Amino acid sequence: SNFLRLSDRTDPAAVYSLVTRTWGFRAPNLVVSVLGGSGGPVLQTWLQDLLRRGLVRAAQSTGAWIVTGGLHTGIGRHVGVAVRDHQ
Amino acid sequence: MFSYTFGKVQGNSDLYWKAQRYRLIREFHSRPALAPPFIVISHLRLLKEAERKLLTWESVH
Repeated sequence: SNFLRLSDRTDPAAVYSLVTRTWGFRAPNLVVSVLGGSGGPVLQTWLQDLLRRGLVRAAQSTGAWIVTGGLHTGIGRHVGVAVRDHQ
Repeated sequence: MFSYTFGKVQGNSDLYWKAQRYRLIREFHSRPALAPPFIVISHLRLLKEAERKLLTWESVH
C-alpha cells in the first residue's frame, strides 16, 4: 500500500507523474472523488447501498480510480469496503 | 388416466431426466471401482477466508 507524506503546497504534476510511473498504477479511464463529512460512523442503509452498487459497479466496468479520505471511518470506510468487495 | 398422466410428465421430460441423472451420478460416484462379483476384494480394501470471498462474490452477483 504505497503511502507517501508530502507538503500541502505541492504541485499535482509531480505527484501524478510519481503515481503513474514509479508505483505502476496505470492511467485511469476515470477518476471520482467522494465528498461529504457523512456525520455518524454508520451511514444510511439506502446511502450505503447506492454508493456500493452504483459507484463501484461503474468503476468496475470502466476501471477507474476513486479518491476519498484515507480514514477508516464513515464514507471513506464504506468506499474502501465496497471497493474491496468488488475486487 | 394413463394418457393424462403421460401428458403431465411429458412437457417436463427433460427436468425429470436431469434429476434422475443427478441421482445416478451421486449413487455411482461413491461406489467401489470393481463390479459386484469381484467387489469382495474392494470391500476388504475398505476394511476460512476462501468462504468469505466466495460469499462476497455471490452477493455481488
